[PDB]
Parts: sequence; C-alpha cells; structure tokens
Amino acid sequence: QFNPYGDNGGTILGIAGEDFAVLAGDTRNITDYSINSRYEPKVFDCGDNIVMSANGFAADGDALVKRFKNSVKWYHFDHNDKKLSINSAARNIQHLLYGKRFFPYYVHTIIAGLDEDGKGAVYSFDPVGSYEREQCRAGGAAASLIMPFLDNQVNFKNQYEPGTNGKVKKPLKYLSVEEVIKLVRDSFTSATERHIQVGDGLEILIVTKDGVRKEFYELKRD
Amino acid sequence: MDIILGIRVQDSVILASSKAVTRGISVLKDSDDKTRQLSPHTLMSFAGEAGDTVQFAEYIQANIQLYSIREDYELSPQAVSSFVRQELAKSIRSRRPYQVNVLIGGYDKKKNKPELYQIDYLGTKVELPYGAHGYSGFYTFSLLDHHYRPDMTTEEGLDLLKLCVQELEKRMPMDFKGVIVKIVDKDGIRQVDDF
Amino acid sequence: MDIILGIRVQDSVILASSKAVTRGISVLKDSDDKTRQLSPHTLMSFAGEAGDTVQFAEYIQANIQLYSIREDYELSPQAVSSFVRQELAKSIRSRRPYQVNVLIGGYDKKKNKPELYQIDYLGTKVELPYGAHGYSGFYTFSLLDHHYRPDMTTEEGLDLLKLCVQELEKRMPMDFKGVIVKIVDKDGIRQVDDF
Amino acid sequence: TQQPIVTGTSVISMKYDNGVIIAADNLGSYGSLLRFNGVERLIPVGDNTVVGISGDISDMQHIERLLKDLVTENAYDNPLADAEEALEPSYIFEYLATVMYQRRSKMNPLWNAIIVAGVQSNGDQFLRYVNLLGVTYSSPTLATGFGAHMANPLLRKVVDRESDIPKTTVQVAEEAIVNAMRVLYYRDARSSRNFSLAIIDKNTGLTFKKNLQVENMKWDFAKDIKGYGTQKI
Amino acid sequence: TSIMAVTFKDGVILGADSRTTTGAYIANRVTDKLTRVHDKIWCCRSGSAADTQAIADIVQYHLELYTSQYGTPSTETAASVFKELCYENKDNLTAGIIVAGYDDKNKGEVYTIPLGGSVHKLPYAIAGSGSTFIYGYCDKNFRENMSKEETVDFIKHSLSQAIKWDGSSGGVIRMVVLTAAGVERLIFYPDEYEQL
Amino acid sequence: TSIMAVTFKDGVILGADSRTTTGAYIANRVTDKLTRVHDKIWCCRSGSAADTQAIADIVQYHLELYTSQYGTPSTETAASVFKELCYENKDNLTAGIIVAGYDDKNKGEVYTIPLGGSVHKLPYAIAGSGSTFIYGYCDKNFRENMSKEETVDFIKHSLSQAIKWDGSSGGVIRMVVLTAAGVERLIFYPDEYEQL
Amino acid sequence: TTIVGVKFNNGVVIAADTRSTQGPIVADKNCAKLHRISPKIWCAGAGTAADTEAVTQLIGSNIELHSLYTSREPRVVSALQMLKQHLFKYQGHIGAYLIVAGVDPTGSHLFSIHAHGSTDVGYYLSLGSGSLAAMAVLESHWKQDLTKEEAIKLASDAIQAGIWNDLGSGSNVDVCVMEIGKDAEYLRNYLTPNVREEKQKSYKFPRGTTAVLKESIVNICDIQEE
Amino acid sequence: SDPSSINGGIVVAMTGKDCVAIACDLRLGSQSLGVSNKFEKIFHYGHVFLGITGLATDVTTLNEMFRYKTNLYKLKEERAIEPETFTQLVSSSLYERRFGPYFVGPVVAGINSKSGKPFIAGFDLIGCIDEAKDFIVSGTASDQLFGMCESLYEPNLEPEDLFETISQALLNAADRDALSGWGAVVYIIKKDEVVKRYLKMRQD
Amino acid sequence: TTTLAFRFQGGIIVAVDSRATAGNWVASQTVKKVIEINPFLLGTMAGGAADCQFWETWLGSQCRLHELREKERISVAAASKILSNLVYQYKGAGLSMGTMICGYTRKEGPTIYYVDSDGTRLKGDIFCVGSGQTFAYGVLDSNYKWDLSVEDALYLGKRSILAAAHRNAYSGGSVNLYHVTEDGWIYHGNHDVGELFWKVKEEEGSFNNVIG
Ligand SMILES: *[C@@H](O)[C@H](CC(C)C)NC(=O)[C@H](CC(C)C)NC(=O)[C@H](CC(C)C)NC(=O)OCc1ccccc1
Ligand SMILES: *[C@@H](O)[C@H](CC(C)C)NC(=O)[C@H](CC(C)C)NC(=O)[C@H](CC(C)C)NC(=O)OCc1ccccc1
Ligand SMILES: *[C@@H](O)[C@H](CC(C)C)NC(=O)[C@H](CC(C)C)NC(=O)[C@H](CC(C)C)NC(=O)OCc1ccccc1
Ligand SMILES: [Cl-]
Ligand SMILES: [Cl-]
Ligand SMILES: [Mg+2]
Ligand SMILES: [Mg+2]
Ligand SMILES: [Mg+2]
Ligand SMILES: [Mg+2]
Ligand SMILES: [Mg+2]
Ligand SMILES: [Mg+2]
Ligand SMILES: [Mg+2]
Repeated sequence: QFNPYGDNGGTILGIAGEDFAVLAGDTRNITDYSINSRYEPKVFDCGDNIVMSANGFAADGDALVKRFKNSVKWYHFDHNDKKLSINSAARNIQHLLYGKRFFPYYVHTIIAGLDEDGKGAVYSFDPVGSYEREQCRAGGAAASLIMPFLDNQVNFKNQYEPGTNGKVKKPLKYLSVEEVIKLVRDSFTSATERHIQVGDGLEILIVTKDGVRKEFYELKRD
Repeated sequence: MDIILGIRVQDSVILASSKAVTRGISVLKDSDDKTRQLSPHTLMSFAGEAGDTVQFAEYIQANIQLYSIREDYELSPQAVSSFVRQELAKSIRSRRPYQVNVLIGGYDKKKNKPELYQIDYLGTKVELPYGAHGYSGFYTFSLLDHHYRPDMTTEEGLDLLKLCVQELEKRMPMDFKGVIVKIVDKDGIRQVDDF
Repeated sequence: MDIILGIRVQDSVILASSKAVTRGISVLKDSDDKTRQLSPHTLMSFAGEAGDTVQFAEYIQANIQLYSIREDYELSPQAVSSFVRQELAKSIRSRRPYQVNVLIGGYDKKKNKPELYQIDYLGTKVELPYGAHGYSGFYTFSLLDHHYRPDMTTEEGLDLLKLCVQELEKRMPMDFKGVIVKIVDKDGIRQVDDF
Repeated sequence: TQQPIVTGTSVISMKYDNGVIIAADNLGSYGSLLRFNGVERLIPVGDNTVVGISGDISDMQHIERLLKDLVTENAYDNPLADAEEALEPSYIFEYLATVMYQRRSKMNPLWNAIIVAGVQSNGDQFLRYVNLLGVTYSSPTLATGFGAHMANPLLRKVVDRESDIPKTTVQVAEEAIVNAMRVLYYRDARSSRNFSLAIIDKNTGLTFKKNLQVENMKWDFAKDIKGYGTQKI
Repeated sequence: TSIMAVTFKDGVILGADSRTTTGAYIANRVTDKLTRVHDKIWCCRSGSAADTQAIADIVQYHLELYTSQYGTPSTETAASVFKELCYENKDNLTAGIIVAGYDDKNKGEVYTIPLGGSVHKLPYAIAGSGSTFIYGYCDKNFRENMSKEETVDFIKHSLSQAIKWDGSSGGVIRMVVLTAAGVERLIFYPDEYEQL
Repeated sequence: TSIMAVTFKDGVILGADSRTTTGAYIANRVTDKLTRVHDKIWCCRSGSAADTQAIADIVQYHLELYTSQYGTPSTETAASVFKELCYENKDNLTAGIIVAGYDDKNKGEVYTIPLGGSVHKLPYAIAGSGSTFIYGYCDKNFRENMSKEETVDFIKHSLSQAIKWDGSSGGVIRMVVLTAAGVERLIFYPDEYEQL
Repeated sequence: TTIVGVKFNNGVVIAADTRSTQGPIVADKNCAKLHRISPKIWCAGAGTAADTEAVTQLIGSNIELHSLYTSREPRVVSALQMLKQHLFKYQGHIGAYLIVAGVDPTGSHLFSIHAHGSTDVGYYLSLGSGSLAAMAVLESHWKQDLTKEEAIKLASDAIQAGIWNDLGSGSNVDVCVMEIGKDAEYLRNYLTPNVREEKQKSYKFPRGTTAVLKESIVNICDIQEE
Repeated sequence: SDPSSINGGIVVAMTGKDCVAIACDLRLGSQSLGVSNKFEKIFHYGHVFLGITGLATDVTTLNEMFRYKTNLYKLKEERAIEPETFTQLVSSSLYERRFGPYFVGPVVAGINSKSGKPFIAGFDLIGCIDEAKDFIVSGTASDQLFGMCESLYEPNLEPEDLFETISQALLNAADRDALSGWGAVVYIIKKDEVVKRYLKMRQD
Repeated sequence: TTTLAFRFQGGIIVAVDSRATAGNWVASQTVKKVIEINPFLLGTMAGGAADCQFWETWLGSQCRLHELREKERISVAAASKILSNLVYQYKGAGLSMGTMICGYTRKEGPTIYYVDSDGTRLKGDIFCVGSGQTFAYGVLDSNYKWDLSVEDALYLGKRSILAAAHRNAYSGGSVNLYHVTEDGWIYHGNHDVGELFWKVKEEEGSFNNVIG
C-alpha cells in the first residue's frame, strides 16, 4: 500500500528577544538511516521581516512555505503593499494548515519576527493549525531534548536564588542576541550528540528592525 | 441505554423517557427531556446516537409545524407516524443514516382515540397498546403483557407505568436518573411534574 | 465497574464496597459482600473478573488462616500485603492470570497503627492514606485530596466516605446498589449495618 | 495507489569543477526476473540537462513524453528557444517536482526517483533530486536506491563538501562514477553490467556515452573460498 | 540461486552459482553452494542458507558415523538421510537440495529433494530460483552418456542463462566433478561465461 | 499461456498456444490468442481473457477510424494505442500483450507491452506464464534475419517446451505469418510438436 | 552499527564503530563492540546488543572449558560451529549478527554469522546498518596479499564510511589485530575523529539554586558494635 | 498496553569528582490517573545503589530479587558486593528471562570501596549493559533527560555542585513528561557518606 | 485538559487548565483554553486543539455577523447552536471537540451550553469537560451551592481545576479564571499550579497525600 507521508528528520528552534528574534535549524536531510543532504536549507526569509520553517515531512514543508510566500505576495497586491504583521501571518498560516485538516501537512511549523511594537515574536503551530505565541520553542526530531533545556536556561524554570532556599525565584532578566546564539549553538551541539538525525550544519536567521541576517556553524557529521 | 416507554390506555397515551445523559464515564445531566411536541395532540420521544437524536426530532418537528401553518390543520397521528417512518426508511440507505429510535404518542381528534406508534431507526413501524425501545422492552413488555387492559384509565396507566420504572430501577445496570412522564389526550399534552 | 474504596484515618481503616452483581443486562443481586476476613485484624476487599475474584480471595484467606494456626500468631498487615502482592506478581505471567484488584485494610497491633494497601492484578503495591480501584478513583481521589487529614476520627472518616459515595451515585452511569462499609481497628473488624 | 512492475535500479551522480556527471544501468527488471536488457534511463533535455530516472519504467516513459512535450511547447512563439529563453535544468526540475508532489497528493504517484543533472545559463552546476513523495533535496553527490547506500559513500570521499567541487576534475569524477557502478554490479541483485553515462560541462557541453560496461572486476579470490566453515576440500 | 547436477559416462558433475541475497542486496558474491557430505557424495544447496547448512552438517555427521560402522555408504543412502530430515521437518524448513555421488558399482547418480521432502532419482537435475529459466534449454540439450568436456559445457551454458535472467543468481560458476579418478573442483568467471 | 512474436527477413511471425484455464480446469483447449487489430497488425494476448479482448476490440476500433481518416497506421502507432489503454487503466487491468505488424517501409516490427503499460520494441518477444521456461532456450537460439522456415521451427520448438513445462499452456500451436505476400495462418497439433 | 573483517598476509583484523542506539537516540557514544571469545579469537557483533553479548560470553565460556579439556588452544571453527548451532536452534529469535575472526594452530580465519544460523567465509566482510557503506570501500580498495598496515588502514576506512554515511553508526573506531605467532593487539579507540567541541557557556549552577524539602544521612554501613 | 509506560517514572545517574549521584521521581500512576506520590524507584544493597524504571510490579519484584541475591552473596563471600559485580548480576538475571522479560530500565550507581573509583551503568529490559563515564538515563522522559544531561553535564563536579546539575536535569525533564514528576529524590554518594534529599517540584 | 463552568447567584464561573499534550509529551503549559468571543460570550476548549481554536474563532465571526445584520446581540442559545449545527455536518469525519458556550443576555440570563463534536448540545447549570472532568466534578459537586459568593465561587472553580491538574497527568500548567455577570465577563488571572498548589496546601490544610 502507498504511504503518502515520509520523515526527513531535522530539528528547528525559535527564540524571541526583547527587540530581536532568531529561528535556527540544522541543515541535515535524511530518510531512515541514510543522509540525503548535509546542507539543505530549512529556514526561509518569507519577506516582510518574517522567517519561517516547516519541519517534518519536507515535501509538505516546502509546499507550505511556498504557499505562505505566495500569500505574502498577494497580500501586497490586494492591500496596497501593506506590511504583513507577524500576528496576521500566523492567522493566515492557521488557515493554510486547517484547510488540509483531513489530509494534513505533516510538519511542525515555526515563524519568527517582530510584533507591531517592535518586540521579538515567535509563533508555533501543530500540523493542523493550532497556534500560539511563545517566547521559546524547539520543533522536530530533537525537540524533546532541547525544550527542557530552554525551559531551564531561557525561562529560568526550577531555578531559585541561593540563600532563600526555594522561597524566591530567579528573576527573569532579558537575554541579548549574543547570549541567545550561545544557547542555540549549545542546544544543537547537545542534540547532535544524542540524536542521529541531527548534525552536519546549523543555520541561524536573526531578525531585527534592520532586517534579516544569517549565521552558519558546522556540526558533527557522524 | 436511553429508556423510552409508551402506553396507550382508554382515552390517552402516556410516554415515559429517562432523564440521564451519560457521555463516557460521567453523567453530564440528570434532567434531560428526550421528547419534542410535533403538534398540539402529537408527541414524539426519541433515543439513539448522540447528536442525531435531537437533530432528527427537531427536523421532524419543523416539518410538521410547517404543514400545520400551510394547511391550517393538524395531521392525524397515523399521518405523522407514516411521514416519520418514510424519513427513517429513506435515512437507512443514506451515506450516514440517522441512528434514532422513536415512539409517537398522539390523540386522534377525528376518531376520538389515543394512538401509540413504535418506529425504529430502520423505519419499522408498528401500532401498539404499549411499546418500548432498546433494552427496556426486555423487562417491561412481559410485565405489561400481564397487567394491561384496553379500558384502563389514565391513573391506572400511570400506576402501571410506575411498576415498569420500579422494575427497571431494580434490574437494569445503569442509573438512568428517573423518567419524565407526559400524557397525550383530547385536551393536548401535559407533563406529570411529580413521578 | 465494581466500586471498592478505602480510607485510613487516625486509629482505623475503613473499606467500602458496592453490593451489585451485574451479569450482562441484569442485576442478579443487590446485597453482595465483596470482602473476606484474612485474619482478626486484616480485611481484604476485591474487584475484577467474575469467578476469579472470589476464588482468589478465598485462596488467600485459606493461606493466611493456615499460617495463623501453624504459628499461633497473626501476620502484620504489611506481611499479608507482601504475600498477596507476590501471588499476583506470580499470577500475571501464568497461563491464565488472576484478573483481580484488591484493597487490604489492617490494624497493626505491634505498631498500633492502621494501614491501607492498594494492590492491582499486576502485583503493584502501594501503601496509601486513601485508595480506590477501577473508575471510582477518577471521582474520589481528587475529592479526598481536598477533605482528608491524618488525624481524622472514624466518624469523620465515615462522613468523608458518604461524600465519596454521594458523588459516585451522582456522576457514575451504573447503579452499583449502594455499598457495604466495614471498619478495621484495634478491636477487630465490624460492619456498619446502616449506610 | 499502485505497485511498480517493470523497474529501474540506481541512478548516481556528482558535481565537479566545470559541471556534472550522471549514470544509470540499462536494465528493466520484472521482480527477480532481469527482463529487459536495453533500457535507456538517462533522458537528455536540450544540450544542457539530463534527467536520470529510477523506479517504474511505464511511469518513466510517461515522464519521458512530458519532457519531450515540454521542449515542443517552449519553442512555441519563442524566437529565443535555442538561446536566452531555452529550457534550463532548474525549470525542468521544478516542473517535474510540481508534477510528482501533485500526483502523490492525489494518492496516485509516479513510482519513481529522479535526478536532474545539468548546467545553468551562468555556468553554475545544477543537481537536484525528486521522488514519488514530492521530496526534494540537493547535494554535491546524489544517488537513488542502492546507489544511495553504496555509491554516495564513495563519491563523498571525492567531494565531501561544497569547497571540494572546484578541486575535482572531470577525469577524477568520471573515475569515481565508473568505480561506483562496478561496486553496484557486485552487490545489487537487480543491476546490469551494461550502463550509460552522461557529462554536462559548461565548456565542452553535453557528452552522452552509451553501451559502457563494468570492467576490471575482481573474482579470482573466489577459487580459494571453500565451504561455509569447516570444509577443507 | 541456480544449481544443477548431471550424470555422464565417467560419473557425475555438480554445478552452482555463487550468489547469496538478502532481498536485493548480495550478502555474498563468492558463496560455495557445492558442499561435501562424504568423500564422493556431494550436494547442491538452494533455499535457506541456514537450513541447508544445518541439514548438510547433520547428514555429514550421519554418514561419518555410518562409515565407521558399515563402510562407505551409497548415494541412495545419503539421499535417504537428507529426505528423512527434509520430510519430517517440512513445516520448519525451506531447503531444496540436490544430492549427487559416485560409486564404482552404481557409477554416477543424482537425487533431487524439493520442498516437500520427496525424493526423485534422475539422469540430471536442476533447482533454485534460476532453474525456471532453463527448463526448456536443459531438456533440449541434455543427452545421456556425455563426455566430461561436453557435460562441463552443458552445465556452463545452462547456469550462464540462469544467471543472465535470475537476479538471485550470479557471481562465479563453481563445479565439482565426481569420478573414479577422484574429486576435481572447477571455477568459471563472468568474463568467460557471459560471452557464451 | 505461452505467446511469442519473432521478426525475420521477410517480416514477422506471431505464435501462441490454445489453452484457457479456470484454476486447473481447461475451459477452452482450442483458443485463438492471435487476434487481428488491422490487416497486417496482429497481437498476442496473455493474462485476463476478458481484459485483452476488450482492449483488442477497442484498438481495432481506433485503427479502423484511423484508417478512414489518415490511411494505414504504423505498427508503432498500434502499439501506442495499446499502451495508452494498458497504462492509463493499469489499476484495473491484467493484460500482457505483444503487438506485431508488417509495413513495407519498416518491415517486421515487434512491440511487447507488459503489466505496467510500458512499451519495449524488440527483435523478438515472449510472454505468458509459459515464457519463463524458455528464456534460456530462446536467447540461445534466436538469430536476426532468419528465414520463414527457420523462424517457424524456432517458434514451434520454443512453444513446445513452454507447453511441456507450463500447466497453463497447451493444446495446439497457432501461428500467424505477416509478410508482403499477405497473411498466412498455421496450426500444429500435439502429435507433431510433442515428439520434437 | 558498522563492523568489518579483513584478512591479510600473516593474519586477520576486525574493526567496529562505537555508537549504541535505541531508535533515533544515542544511548552510548563509546560502546565496545569488539568482544573476546578466547585470547586470539575475537568477534564483532551487530543487531540486538544483549544477544550478541550473551551469545559471545556463553560460547567464550564453553570454548575456555573445551580448551582446558583438550589441552589445546581454541580454534575459530569450534567457536563458529557452537555459535551457529545455538543460533539455529533459536530460529533467529536471538538477534545476533557476528563477524568472527582469529588465529589458531590451523592458521588465520574470518567468518560471518547470521542470526538464523548461516555462516559465510571471506577475505573481507561487513555487517550492520553501515555494512553497505563499508562494503563499497572494501570492494573499491581490497586486494590480495595485503600487509598488516594496509589491512588496518582498509578496515578503519571501511568503518569511517559507516560512521559518516550511516546514521546508525558513529563516534570512534575500535580495532583488533590478530597476527600469526603473536599476541592479539586490541586497539580501543584507534581513531577519535568525533570529539565534541567546547561549549559556548558553562551551566554550572550557583549552590542553593535547587529547592530542597528534606535532608537525611543514609546508613550504608553494617550494624555497629557496642 | 505498552508495559513500560503504564505506571510512568524516571531515573538518572551522574558521576562527579570522587562521588556519584542517582535520582528518581516519585510518581506511580495507572496511565492518566496518578495513584501514589511516594513510590521511590531507588534501592540500595550495601553501598551499591540501583534505580529501576518501568512496570511497577517488576520494579518491586526485582528489588526483592536483588535483595535476595545480594544477601546470599554477602553471607558466602563475607563481603559486600561491588558496583561492577552487581552490574553483571543484573545483566545475568535479566537475560535469563530473555523471551519473557521484566519490563524495566535499571540503573546502577556506586563507588568501588577498594579502588574508590566512581561507577555508573544502565541497561535495557533484557540485560545489555551501558557503562557510561558521564551519565545514565532511564524512563518515560529519557529523551528529555538525554537533552538536559548532555547540555548541563561537565566532568569532575564537586558533590554540592553535582547535586544542582542532576536535580535540574531531572526536574526540567520531568516537567515535560505527563507520566513523570509528583516529587523527586536525589542521592549524593561519597566513599563513606551518603546524603538523600527530597526536591520541591510542581505537583501536576 | 480540564475545563469547567457553573451557574450560581452571582452569574457564571469559568475555569480552565493550561496543559497541551502529544502522547506523554507535554507540548505546552501556557495555552489559552478560553476564547473571548465577545464582551458577553466565552467558549471553552477541550479535545483537538486546532479543531477547538479554529471553529470557535470562526464562531466569533458568525456571532459578529449576526449583530451586524440583526442590530442586536446573539443569544447564547443561537451561538451554541451555530457551532453544534456546524460540527454535525462534519460528523464522522473525525473532529474532536468538547466545548462550553457560556454567556449572559437579558432574555436568557446567565446560560451555559455544552457542545460536542458528536453533535450533542445540552443546556445546564454545571459542566466539567476534558480528560480531567471527573476530578473537577469530585471537588465541584461536593462543595457546590447555589448561594456562593463571587469570591467563594471563583475559588471553588480554581480549586476544582487544581484538584484535576494534580491527579490527571494530561492536565496542568496554570489556571485561567473568568467571571460572567450582567455586564459581561471579567478575567481573574493566570494562576501557576507550581505556586498555587503549595499555597492552597498551606492555607487550606489539604493535599496530605503529598510530602511537603
Ligand atoms: C539461493 O537460493 C541461495 C542459496 C543459499 C544456500 C546460499 N539462497 C539465498 O540467497 C537466500 C534467499 C532467501 C530468499 C531464501 N538467502 C538467505 O538464505 C539469507 C542468507 C543470509 C546470509 C543473509 N538468509 C535470510 O534471508 O534469512 C531469513 C530466512 C530464514 C529462513 C528461510 C528464508 C529466509
Ligand atoms: C493464458 O494467460 C490465458 C490467455 C487468455 C488471453 C486466453 N489466460 C487464461 O487462461 C486466464 C488465466 C487467469 C489466471 C488470468 N483465464 C481467464 O482469463 C479466465 C477465462 C474464462 C473464460 C474462464 N477468466 C477468469 O478466470 O476470470 C477471472 C479473472 C478476471 C480478471 C483477471 C483474472 C481473472
Ligand atoms: C486537552 O483537551 C487539550 C486542549 C487543547 C485546546 C490544547 N488537548 C490536547 O492536549 C490534545 C490531546 C487530546 C486530543 C487528548 N493535543 C493536541 O491537540 C495536540 C496539541 C499540540 C499543540 C501538541 N495536537 C496534536 O496532537 O496534533 C494532531 C495531529 C498529530 C499528528 C498529525 C496530524 C495531527
Ligand atoms: Cl551458504
Ligand atoms: Cl480468449
Ligand atoms: Mg549527529
Ligand atoms: Mg420497532
Ligand atoms: Mg495500583
Ligand atoms: Mg544475475
Ligand atoms: Mg498468462
Ligand atoms: Mg508531569
Ligand atoms: Mg497532572
């Protein structure tokens, strides 16, 4: 019997800063126990200062991204070159996903950018369109390895101030872009060690008021 | 099992229907009225799959009310039952059939006679002196086979009905949370508020 | 679902067990005692598959009574519970396992403390302040999480138990025909005849 | 939904300094039967693209017709059909990739795995993969079926990353491809000795080689192997 | 797998390919499917590699013990021991075996033992997945009382075609010659037999 | 079923057995599997009798309509119409067809169309359940540019072996000769071909 | 898993990667897949890890007792025969796939063992999920009359092919060389091409960061005197 | 249905400088229903510690079994069993039930009394040993534990630092698993003193 | 998931948890299971996250269109029935929804409708929906009275969710509280269970099953 779905592996990670946002993803593409590509981009600049990644089944991920980029194009045509806000993009993506509720896009989608007040924003989707704005989110194969680390090191969960002994929590001080990229690199380095589908390369897309910047880092190739 | 009973006596039809609505492991409600008035002298009780029951009952109700306005006339219970049967007989060969069993209790003002019709989800209609759907009939039919007469009064019919409910409360495994009882006669439809 | 509950208070253990025995569509009995006295200060309630429940309980009972005669001594509740657990843990990998869940309520005369053990058919033992098997726990655990104290009296424990049974009678779909309540303390085992 | 009947095995390929190489054997298998021994599974499109196809042969012949029809259609009302507005590898691939993903979404796939190899207008090397699921990816080396498991490891020793491409000559790359084809003949039970190979160079253009054979095979050591363990004689 | 055994004037010759597969992967391209159960009683193995090895090992044990007590066993006797194992364990075995041996009294004999565990004495026998493609060729080209060189050519040509069409067959062609002269092992490589 | 088509110097010859089965019962022992889609374009049918009849009837219709508008169709054209039907309806068909025809320009041509709906132009082709047993024989014995009498003997000997080993094949051997001279029908009975 | 075996002039060499997996997760990054059956008979295992270890220890135990009984050094064919008869009896349910190699008074030997009980002889073999990547290298670079140094190179190169190209294989390369008339040399972590890079940050916490409810000394010692 | 995830739970172990740590959550449930918040999964036989995750009946059964075997070992050998030896005993004992296994994920932790060398090990349900230098993980949140340990861990940590690292690994992994949590216990083990700490965590 | 809503003297209390799971994996602890349809209408979410989100935001669009066309607000009955009639069209296709449409109008008063993906539509005073409904029912039912104070009622609803968050593995995170009156709904804050549990334990003296 024909199986229309597949699993291309990979892992992605979105973190929102105070005036910036990052969306990272490894560059490895796989089927079963084989490597297809060591460098196959997974995170895309979709225009209007929005970055996007749809992780899981690559054919569905590419299709969705392609359709959303198309949605941005027609948003400009239909509404006098108006900038598509991150919240409006998120709602549009919900309808793209739910439109295939009974034959789903088999992906974990994450977008990142800036909200209308200039603050960093990350949005996370399930395969059939349920979405939520978050400060932090990992997706894909090694999401179960990375998210707990982010709960601990980004939102200071289960962390308290010494001397008080569990009475006073660690204060939620904001993270700089340099501090965030460190957590991203360590997250992927750790995930590469313990997950076989993660490795080869790491590509990070940083979003600020000035635009969209890229950073690339090597990962273990075993 | 959503207990629905019916008894036709001398001058009226009495319908009894359980109050419980159980979804899975929890009883979500204990005061549910499993019936709709189709016309002033015709009442339909129902039981079956969740959602379908109410959707079907209200659909039938709307159609009979439409007929009443158009002709300025009330259809006989026999006519209403035949309409309902055809809808179910049509439904059983559909893409997704209505999974609903019904009792139709009515008083024919022309013939001055009470009438009780039992119709299952396949569209199987029978006129009866007393009827039931689901597992209720396994207890109540034989009990009514022993205690029924055609010339019984409404009060005797209610006592006979209490006997049925007591037996069900004793021997059936689910708590159906008692029944709502309604009487259909020449004066119309009324609810027995204490049972 | 054969409701069996247990609560350990200051100076006693209270077990409550449903009275209904339902085989298929009929309630064959409404006064069934789902418990066996293992020793003068140890009581075991049980629930599971038909036949297996009684067969298992009586088998355990016989073994503990044999031990009591041989040594002229009563085993501690902890010791009895460990014996029972091992039998179930042995049973789960048998040709045909015992499909029985139990609560063991006992009063340890050495330590002067009440003890309640919950053991499922796999041989999963836990000592608890209050316990339940089957679907009863879905309602009662959270309710007892709110109303329990370690220093409660036996009378407060019974009132707390009435609250559990009332909730079960309201929200569970089957009529379990009430419960038989038994208290285990320093003076032994006794049945609360009015509940 | 169907099942593949007459099938083609591995298609292998790699980039080198001035272009791309692609190869595939000439066999059409009917299950375990090595039914058809003269099947061409590399299909050129213009003088700048070669599509290598594995999987169901009936679906391959359908795709072959789509590409032939694509060339015909591109020439319509196009004075620059043999120049600026000629078909590019990127155009041909995206077309196929669109078709493959559409067909899988209708639950009626083209039971194939495809590699489009070619050189673009600006001289850039093009190498990309697509299959029955509509899944696409690019890499310095690409291979389908058994080639993915056995050829890629050998070709990745030559071009392990992007920076190794300008360092790799056409002689070294062709040598690696031909070696890989021999290894597949040793180890793939649905392969043939006969194969076709195509080179698309930005300078010398399209070189299509037919009727190649696997040669310089090692079998002599077989004579020394006796029994399955204890057998001396 | 493509295996065969052919009786001729001076004795009998066993022949086989060298391919062992797991699906479409060739796990071993230089396999030895011609195995010895006695000095001049050999067998050709087809089907499960594990089953046929285990059986052949047991048969070799039985004939070694037979020889210690009763002297050299007949080829018929060896085929009977194979049969007894294949028949009584038919539910759990996937073994197609051809037994071939040389006596001085009986000369060259060939017994084939298909899946069920039945025994069939024949002038020549073919078996394995590749045998299906050469039923026509072998029937048309076989003659009784051939010479050694003719029989070698017959096996070489037959297995060549079996290898050509069967994906499960391939590699080298191994052959074992059984005569009064002794035991000769032969091998033929692809470049030789493919061009036939 | 055992069917084949062979090109030779003067044109092409189609050949087939005459057996039609329902399980092991022979529903028809004198079947005609060589069917005409045009004056000098014929086909060999294998697989489902119903499917191949329905297809051949449709093809004959298409080529009759082709002829009315555009004149005599090529053998390639006839094979394309067969392919289009077999490929587009592959999910619902079980038809293995060999198309063979004679032009004056192109002379004898043979196209085989297996289950998938692929097309393969060949010097000769074999198909049907009985073809498996003669892959070896036919490959070894086929030559290009044979004479009529040589080609008839080749088909007769080949199908004889296919019939001998395949239970689904049997009866008479029917043959259709396609040359510039015209259309000749041949028949060969068991007593003739069994003793070969 | 990637394991290989290569024959050379005066002996045999085996090698293996060091990744252990439970699905897509790496359980152990430095697993030892090279086992010892006897001093000069070593085997590499793929498939079910518990099965390959247990079947290796059992046959190794019986080989030792056999060696003592016969006053002879153990042979590879003995280990081979005992393994295959054990595995055959269990009809493939013991998921042990092994490459067995060694030297003995008869000479140097190299075999592979499948879980259903089939054995194969060869000059070069590979097993595991990375066997195809490894075999591609072996088929490309193997030749007759290899030296010790050439065989080690070929073996480790074949393992590297598995490490880089197979997701089931990774981390380091273990080797064991068994030469005739010599002690067998086990080269644990012969290659280490996958060292984790320094982390960008230290995650050492301030003492007191974690909330605690109770502390207590645990009595590990026995019952005391006096 | 899947026996290894009916009751839920986790265990993790870590090495430090002249010390080891082993920790576990306290939950026992019947799928969605939480039943007990005092179900400890770590046991000790002399100075050797054993954590067990998986089917709770088998956890209890195996503890009783290894208590049985280690007590006899001690009577015969006239000394307490060491972690290396105990690790082999667990492996042996599990593999004898190869085709009817205990549905568990054991974890050994301890310090060799003679050499002073810290030692940890893990197993699968049928006996395979995973002898890691850094850390071992087991349970329904093993994926989560792998990610936390791999990122948080560094070698040669002092006992009081190691406590913080393992506790945060467990807590944050448990909070991303539905079937783990409801309390936690951490053992810090030195050559001649062992401290046991109960952690405060979210009770949902 | 645990959601509840109950009618009382001071209007309606709506309380929900915040956990979202995918098997045993806790995907989110910060999800909004209450949807503010309009200043007087609330919807609860249980079951399929996407199904509930999508169709309840769609419901808000239909309710807004109603008050544009009819120059009057939509009744709770009409709003609940739009949603129930919609899911009934999709019946059998696999939607998974358990919702409460809670609100107030002049002619109805405070009203709660339970709407289900099976097509079930029930009017009632008390409902608990989701995998934790049984746990909330136990606390809510045993302490419910018609004459609670807006303050006692808010606490009961909050406490009932806490009870379920504790015992139900697939419920937890935090408690979102709402109070619905004549003048619309009023948010009463996000309450993290990690802090609320210990606070309630200390102040109330309950949860003795736990080591604290
Ligand atoms: C050709 O028939 C050849 C003859 C052997 C005696 C060498 N057989 C195979 O290659 C054989 C084909 C299968 C389909 C029967 N392959 C195997 O036997 C294979 C060998 C191992 C070394 C990979 N074993 C195998 O696939 O194991 C599973 C099994 C078990 C029992 C019966 C069939 C298959
Ligand atoms: C030999 O291949 C011969 C060729 C025909 C073109 C004459 N085919 C058969 O004899 C064929 C064998 C079956 C297994 C495909 N038998 C039939 O086709 C048979 C003929 C009738 C007259 C009994 N039909 C038959 O069995 O119908 C069921 C069916 C339907 C579709 C496909 C296969 C079988
Ligand atoms: C509790 O009922 C909660 C309410 C929601 C409003 C959050 N529901 C869930 O947690 C729910 C599990 C239920 C059905 C037991 N989880 C989901 O719906 C889940 C949410 C995401 C954010 C993790 N989504 C999900 O499982 O995806 C559906 C799917 C999976 C795979 C392929 C296609 C679609
Ligand atoms: Cl073999
Ligand atoms: Cl016919
Ligand atoms: Mg990696
Ligand atoms: Mg009826
Ligand atoms: Mg239990
Ligand atoms: Mg071959
Ligand atoms: Mg046929
Ligand atoms: Mg949890
Ligand atoms: Mg919980």
